[PDB]
Amino acid sequence: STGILTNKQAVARHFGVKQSEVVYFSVGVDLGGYKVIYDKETQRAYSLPVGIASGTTAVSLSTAAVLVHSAGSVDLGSLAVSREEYVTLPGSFDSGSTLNVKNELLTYTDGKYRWDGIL
Amino acid sequence: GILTNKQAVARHFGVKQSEVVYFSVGVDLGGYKVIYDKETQRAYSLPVGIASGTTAVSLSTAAVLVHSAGSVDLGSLAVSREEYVTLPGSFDSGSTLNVKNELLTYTDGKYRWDGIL
Repeated sequence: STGILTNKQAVARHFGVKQSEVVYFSVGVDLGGYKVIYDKETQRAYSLPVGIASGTTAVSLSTAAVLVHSAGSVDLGSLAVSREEYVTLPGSFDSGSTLNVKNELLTYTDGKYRWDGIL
Repeated sequence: GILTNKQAVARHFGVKQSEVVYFSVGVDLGGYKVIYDKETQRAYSLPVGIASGTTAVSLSTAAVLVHSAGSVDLGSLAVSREEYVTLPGSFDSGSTLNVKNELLTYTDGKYRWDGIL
């Protein structure tokens, strides 16, 4: 919609890429040429690995941000970590929380932490 | 207007568009993760655990939020979460700091003011 276009614009400004380089995830969508992917259900965006060929289509995107496509698979959470693209969850260790992605950080009194174990 | 702004703000904090609320007197703060001040055009993560039915009373230029249950300095909360705004200019240009999460750039790095605002 128009809301989809303005959201691509907000996502793009956040990552510093072009509006057109943002793609919403949907089963079967062509992923080639895109730089960032947006999960409309979780409302989280992730940078995409460079090199996805045109013709490569999306298959599934888990809540742990694991993306399966026609040519293979990629953990977008891990990739985001390597790129220091993080989401700082609301609350803290004291308030408790639930982590679902590798790029989520929980704040403790001495700084932030990411979970490297089972999600 | 508001809807596209909630989008921009939500994508900045990594929350859902429906988890962003605008400040206004009386607004219900339950379940929201980020509050937006339309006057100063600044956004702040809200502390967790604000009971449903808790309504906003006032929001100062220093980002001190007063509500039904009590009050919270969103500036300090923002600092605890490393969520800052880097003001335009520098110590050379001079500036005015209004919130605890505002940074002023100097020749050797950035600084936040921990005194009277």
